[PDB]
Amino acid sequence: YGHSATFFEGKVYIFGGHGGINYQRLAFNDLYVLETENFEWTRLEPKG
Amino acid sequence: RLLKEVKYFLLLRLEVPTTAKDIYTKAETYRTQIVALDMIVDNYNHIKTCLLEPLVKKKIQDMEEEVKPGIEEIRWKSTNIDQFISKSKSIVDQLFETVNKMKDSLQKIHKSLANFNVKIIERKNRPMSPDDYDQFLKAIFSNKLTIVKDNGNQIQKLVKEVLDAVKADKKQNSWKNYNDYVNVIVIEGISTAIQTALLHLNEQINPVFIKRNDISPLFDIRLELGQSGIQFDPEIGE
Repeated sequence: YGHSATFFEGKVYIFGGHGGINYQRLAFNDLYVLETENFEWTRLEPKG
Repeated sequence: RLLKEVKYFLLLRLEVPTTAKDIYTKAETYRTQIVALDMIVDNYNHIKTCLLEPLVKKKIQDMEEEVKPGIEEIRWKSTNIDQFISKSKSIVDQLFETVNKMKDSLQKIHKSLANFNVKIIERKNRPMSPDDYDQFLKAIFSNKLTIVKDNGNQIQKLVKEVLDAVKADKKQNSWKNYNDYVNVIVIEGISTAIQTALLHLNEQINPVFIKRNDISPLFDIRLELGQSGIQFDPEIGE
């Protein structure tokens, strides 16, 4: 919950936090991309 | 019923069965072995249903995989129950212990969580003042906050006693899963503990409850005359 979703030309990007698998609760370091044309979920890890 | 039938025939003497003597001599040994057996059997049942398990499958499985023969083995023709029993018992204890040690920690947490919430604020008979209630409640807040920490220190120590109990690595995905599960109970418990006292304010603060009861005011307001506007110590504002 309490996350963020930025839209770009043909791709949605979500960076937002306060969440986790099972019972765990924490903020997210990670940015998850999706391609709206098919709705495929690809996690993208920056070199920076 | 056969085992009882043989004993009453010997009591009346008259006659006795052929080759049922061998069943009646060992009879006593069966009635120790059945009780002894039981012992373990029970423990298994109450072991199966105790889990919620997706943490520590291997152990439980190993007991299933360990038991999975025997049952196969079981033939009253030849009883080597004495051992089996005991090897199980050295491993059913150890497991039965780890289960309880963990469970014991959770119940103690729940009990600790209930004990610390009590009644955030208390009200002292007649009215005093805004700063005087701040002064009064500072002493109670300091005592209530410490009781939570002390309870929190116990809970934190009880989590370590689950690792020493189970003997599983912090790195393994199972114990992490549970380590999150425990914090959530403490989160929810904190949620309720925080709510209960916020509701205790809601009863004292809401006008429709205090009106229906003969409950006094609680805060004081001083009013000073000002030229540029009406001056109150509380100002009657944010």
